[PDB]
Amino acid sequence: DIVMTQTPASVSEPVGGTVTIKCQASHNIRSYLSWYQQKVGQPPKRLIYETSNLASGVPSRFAGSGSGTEFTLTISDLECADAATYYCQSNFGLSDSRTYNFGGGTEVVVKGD
Amino acid sequence: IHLENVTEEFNMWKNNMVEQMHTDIISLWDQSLKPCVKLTPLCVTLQCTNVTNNITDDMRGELKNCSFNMTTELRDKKQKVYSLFYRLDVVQIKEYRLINCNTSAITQACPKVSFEPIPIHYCAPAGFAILKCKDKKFNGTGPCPSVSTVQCTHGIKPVVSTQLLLNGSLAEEEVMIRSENITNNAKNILVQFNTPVQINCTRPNNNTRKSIRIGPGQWFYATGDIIGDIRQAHCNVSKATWNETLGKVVKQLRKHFGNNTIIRFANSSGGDLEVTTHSFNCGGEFFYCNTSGLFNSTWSITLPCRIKQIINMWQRIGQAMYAPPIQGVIRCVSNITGLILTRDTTETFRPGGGDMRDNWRSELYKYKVVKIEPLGVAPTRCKR
Amino acid sequence: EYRLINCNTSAITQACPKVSFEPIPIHYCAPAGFAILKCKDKKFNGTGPCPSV
Amino acid sequence: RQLVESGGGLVQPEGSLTLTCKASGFSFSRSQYMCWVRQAPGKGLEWITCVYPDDDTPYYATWAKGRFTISKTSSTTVTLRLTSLTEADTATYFCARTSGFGGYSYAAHGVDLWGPGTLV
Ligand SMILES: *[C@@H]1O[C@H](CO)[C@@H](O[C@@H]2O[C@H](CO)[C@@H](O[C@@H]3O[C@H](CO)[C@@H](O)[C@H](O)[C@@H]3O)[C@H](O)[C@H]2NC(C)=O)[C@H](O)[C@H]1NC(C)=O
Ligand SMILES: *[C@@H]1O[C@H](CO)[C@@H](O[C@@H]2O[C@H](CO)[C@@H](O)[C@H](O)[C@H]2NC(C)=O)[C@H](O)[C@H]1NC(C)=O
Ligand SMILES: *[C@@H]1O[C@H](CO)[C@@H](O[C@@H]2O[C@H](CO)[C@@H](O)[C@H](O)[C@H]2NC(C)=O)[C@H](O)[C@H]1NC(C)=O
Ligand SMILES: *[C@@H]1O[C@H](CO)[C@@H](O[C@@H]2O[C@H](CO)[C@@H](O)[C@H](O)[C@H]2NC(C)=O)[C@H](O)[C@H]1NC(C)=O
Ligand SMILES: *[C@@H]1O[C@H](CO)[C@@H](O[C@@H]2O[C@H](CO)[C@@H](O)[C@H](O)[C@H]2NC(C)=O)[C@H](O)[C@H]1NC(C)=O
Ligand SMILES: *[C@@H]1O[C@H](CO)[C@@H](O[C@@H]2O[C@H](CO)[C@@H](O)[C@H](O)[C@H]2NC(C)=O)[C@H](O)[C@H]1NC(C)=O
Ligand SMILES: *[C@@H]1O[C@H](CO)[C@@H](O[C@@H]2O[C@H](CO)[C@@H](O)[C@H](O)[C@H]2NC(C)=O)[C@H](O)[C@H]1NC(C)=O
Ligand SMILES: *[C@@H]1O[C@H](CO)[C@@H](O)[C@H](O)[C@H]1NC(C)=O
Ligand SMILES: *[C@@H]1O[C@H](CO)[C@@H](O)[C@H](O)[C@H]1NC(C)=O
Ligand SMILES: *[C@@H]1O[C@H](CO)[C@@H](O)[C@H](O)[C@H]1NC(C)=O
Ligand SMILES: *[C@@H]1O[C@H](CO)[C@@H](O)[C@H](O)[C@H]1NC(C)=O
Ligand SMILES: *[C@@H]1O[C@H](CO)[C@@H](O)[C@H](O)[C@H]1NC(C)=O
Ligand SMILES: *[C@@H]1O[C@H](CO)[C@@H](O)[C@H](O)[C@H]1NC(C)=O
Ligand SMILES: *[C@@H]1O[C@H](CO)[C@@H](O)[C@H](O)[C@H]1NC(C)=O
Ligand SMILES: *[C@@H]1O[C@H](CO)[C@@H](O)[C@H](O)[C@H]1NC(C)=O
Ligand SMILES: *[C@@H]1O[C@H](CO)[C@@H](O)[C@H](O)[C@H]1NC(C)=O
Ligand SMILES: *[C@@H]1O[C@H](CO)[C@@H](O)[C@H](O)[C@H]1NC(C)=O
Repeated sequence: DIVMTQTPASVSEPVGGTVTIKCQASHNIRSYLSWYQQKVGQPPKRLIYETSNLASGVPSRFAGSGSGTEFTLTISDLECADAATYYCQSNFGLSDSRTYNFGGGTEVVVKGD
Repeated sequence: IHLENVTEEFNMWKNNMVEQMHTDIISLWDQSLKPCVKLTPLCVTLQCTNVTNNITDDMRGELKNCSFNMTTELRDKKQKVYSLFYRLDVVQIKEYRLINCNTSAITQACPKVSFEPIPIHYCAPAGFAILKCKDKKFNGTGPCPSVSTVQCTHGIKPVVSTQLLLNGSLAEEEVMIRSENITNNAKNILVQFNTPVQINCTRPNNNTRKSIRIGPGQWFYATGDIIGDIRQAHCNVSKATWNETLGKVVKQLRKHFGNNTIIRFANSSGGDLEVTTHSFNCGGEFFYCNTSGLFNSTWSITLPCRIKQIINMWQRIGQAMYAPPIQGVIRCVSNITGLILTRDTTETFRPGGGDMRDNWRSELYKYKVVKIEPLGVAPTRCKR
Repeated sequence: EYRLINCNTSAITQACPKVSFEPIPIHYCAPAGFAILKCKDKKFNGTGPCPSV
Repeated sequence: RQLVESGGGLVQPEGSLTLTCKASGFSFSRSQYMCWVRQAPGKGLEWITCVYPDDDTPYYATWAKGRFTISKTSSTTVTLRLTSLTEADTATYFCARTSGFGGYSYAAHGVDLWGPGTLV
């Protein structure tokens, strides 16, 4: 029942730049949101497990923040290696309705020469 | 009335004032249960489910839904009633029964009656007097100078607990270690702190009291429909204070057991919850807490807790008390003022106790009762 | 369908048929160390002072 | 410790299939929560369903409730039964494990382990 909207659907920025990725929830989710990075042909990798707390092995360039219903990533020093689809996942829990809606994602293109 | 040259002999381990307090508490308790509702009709088959629509996972196995048939008239017209119950109160025969319907009568605590401890002073009857030691660093046994008289003792709150001694009073200068037989591992060691350890406990669940008609002027208090997330009850214990407090205890234990040895604290032992966990009832509900998080060392701390509604008061069997649910949430703050320890080169100590009298004996180690016999003779110059 | 009026709120006890409550005048008597005083005045308020005690 | 999916292959409209996923290297326990997510080849990811292994309570997305069934089959395996298949359900299906806190959902951290996806 809790649905999340992403924006911009896609971006493009030259190498070394910074991308802001935004996710807007329909309900307050008490900062339990996680974020994933998906490479083509691979399952998504977890970057953030709890709003701002980064997953082990993930560089600080992928830090983010938010509260309430509004969350963002600010991924710095973008490399062509970082081009990926990024996704927002709700993780609200508790109820028996659950529904861990995986929100939509955004495409980040990192441009070289 | 300070007695300037009186050196009286005390023995706290033989203090009958403790025995009286024990007996009086039980009697008051029992008479308070004569009125109000008896719950025999709840000894019925229950149909239970696991209550999972708003929980954290650590609480996943703690509640049962339990639907059952009970009536209000002798009309052979039963109605469905449901109540949540804590797992510890319900035993499987999908079909379940209350844990005590196999061995005892169940009496509902009367909801309008409070047992909140109020300090009680004991006073001597005419012809008697109470004497007390004022000495610091007193064993609780043997002679002491600076004996004074008492009409009424200081007030003592009749707090009942296991493992940790709560509220009551503090030692004058340093933690005191007292025992009946210190080299005998069969005895409890009563440790009285010279400073409190603050403990914060709670039941962070907004509950609802459901009134069920059970008979002609009789009500049963059911519980259910908890509002919001269901969470585990717990105590926080300040961590630094606890560690410092043990350091003081260890130093004093070494004075008794050798300053060249090493001792450790273990997570008590096996047995029933009434023995193995910390027990108190603030707010009107009975808490059983895991002290394994405290007694874990060699020389905030969250302690998970469980809650029961059907209580077999320690003092006897054949009867059980049902504690009605408390509306809203429970929070309380108390002072840990001491420990009840046993001991198993190096040595190991464990939380013990469970005997209600230890909680009063630890306060009544200063007072003694004597009888006045104001008649006697002596040789002198006095001729009819 | 009917019910007795009090089965909704209270226990019902049968008066025991062999027991009578017929009023018999009762005198109250003082315990040792005490005495009862009374006014003999006519037209007495039931309050205030009275002579002829 | 790697989840491995099987039971792939596309099935014609109005058919059915069952997907299988194994916990190679581990067993299910109270801190683990198992779920399935799918991704159509031209889409993002859509959550379908989860099961909690200590009591096997299933949870379903509304859109999936009448077509998808999740069930534990062993201490190491789970399956997902799919019925009333349409061509619109062609997707890569993933088996995944989440983690969390005892004080709040052992899923509230999201997926730590994903299997390779399998397409049907
Ligand atoms: C050790 O002493 C403390 C302090 O006396 C005891 O805690 C106190 O318990 C009373 C009774 O539950 C609390 O007051 C209550 O507040 C509620 C609020 O609505 C009210 O409805 C009740 O009628 C009553 O007033 C009191 O606040 C509480 N003190 C603190 C600081 O929370 C404590 O329980 C004692 N230890 C043991 C084991 O009893
Ligand atoms: C305990 O079980 C009862 C019985 O299923 C649950 O109460 C039902 O909740 C549904 C939700 O709309 C109502 O439609 C039913 O009428 C309720 N039953 C009754 C008898 O009122 C109850 O919520 C469960 N309690 C939990 C899980 O906390
Ligand atoms: C309530 O939850 C408990 C676990 O929290 C369930 O216990 C399971 O019972 C089955 C019976 O065969 C066992 O195989 C499982 O291993 C048990 N789980 C655990 C963790 O031990 C219990 O069945 C649940 N009750 C209901 C009514 O669903
Ligand atoms: C309350 O009483 C009713 C009536 O006897 C119970 O329902 C019966 O349960 C038995 C069990 O197999 C069934 O065979 C009957 O057909 C049921 N009767 C009806 C009218 O449904 C009911 O289960 C009792 N409640 C509980 C919690 O046991
Ligand atoms: C479980 O707890 C949650 C959180 O309080 C309840 O969800 C809220 O219910 C109210 C009821 O109108 C809604 O307005 C809120 O939007 C709900 N919160 C969210 C995030 O959707 C939930 O209803 C509770 N479940 C039960 C069975 O009582
Ligand atoms: C128990 O709760 C009380 C508050 O209800 C805590 O008191 C606070 O302690 C901090 C410690 O620095 C103080 O700064 C606050 O001012 C205190 N609050 C008040 C209202 O005075 C207390 O510490 C808690 N105890 C434990 C063990 O957590
Ligand atoms: C826990 O111990 C503290 C002291 O460490 C107690 O504080 C007393 O609070 C009363 C309230 O008016 C004061 O009059 C006393 O002077 C305080 N004592 C000291 C030494 O300052 C506190 O009340 C204790 N809590 C319990 C439940 O006994
Ligand atoms: C029923 O009461 C007896 C009394 O000795 C006890 O031993 C038994 O364990 C009780 N039943 C259950 C299931 O505990
Ligand atoms: C105090 O306790 C110790 C424990 O060994 C004992 O030996 C000593 O005699 C006691 N003192 C008095 C005055 O009883
Ligand atoms: C403890 O009890 C034993 C029992 O014989 C006794 O010998 C011993 O001396 C006691 N310890 C003390 C300190 O009195
Ligand atoms: C224990 O400390 C945690 C720290 O956040 C706090 O949230 C919790 O409410 C505390 N519990 C009690 C009983 O104070
Ligand atoms: C003490 O901790 C150990 C750790 O495995 C546990 O097995 C034991 O039961 C604990 N003791 C008590 C009394 O809980
Ligand atoms: C106390 O905590 C220890 C920690 O492992 C746990 O094993 C034990 O079962 C707990 N005991 C109780 C009574 O909760
Ligand atoms: C005792 O302390 C050790 C130190 O790490 C810890 O691992 C262990 O779990 C502790 N025991 C309890 C019951 O917390
Ligand atoms: C419990 O929920 C009710 C719902 O309105 C609220 O009014 C009440 O204050 C809550 N109690 C607590 C202790 O939060
Ligand atoms: C049943 O008892 C309640 C007690 O308050 C009373 O109000 C009610 O009127 C009684 N029922 C009838 C029909 O009088
Ligand atoms: C008698 O009752 C009247 C009523 O007004 C009162 O004023 C008067 O003082 C009473 N007399 C005495 C002796 O109390």
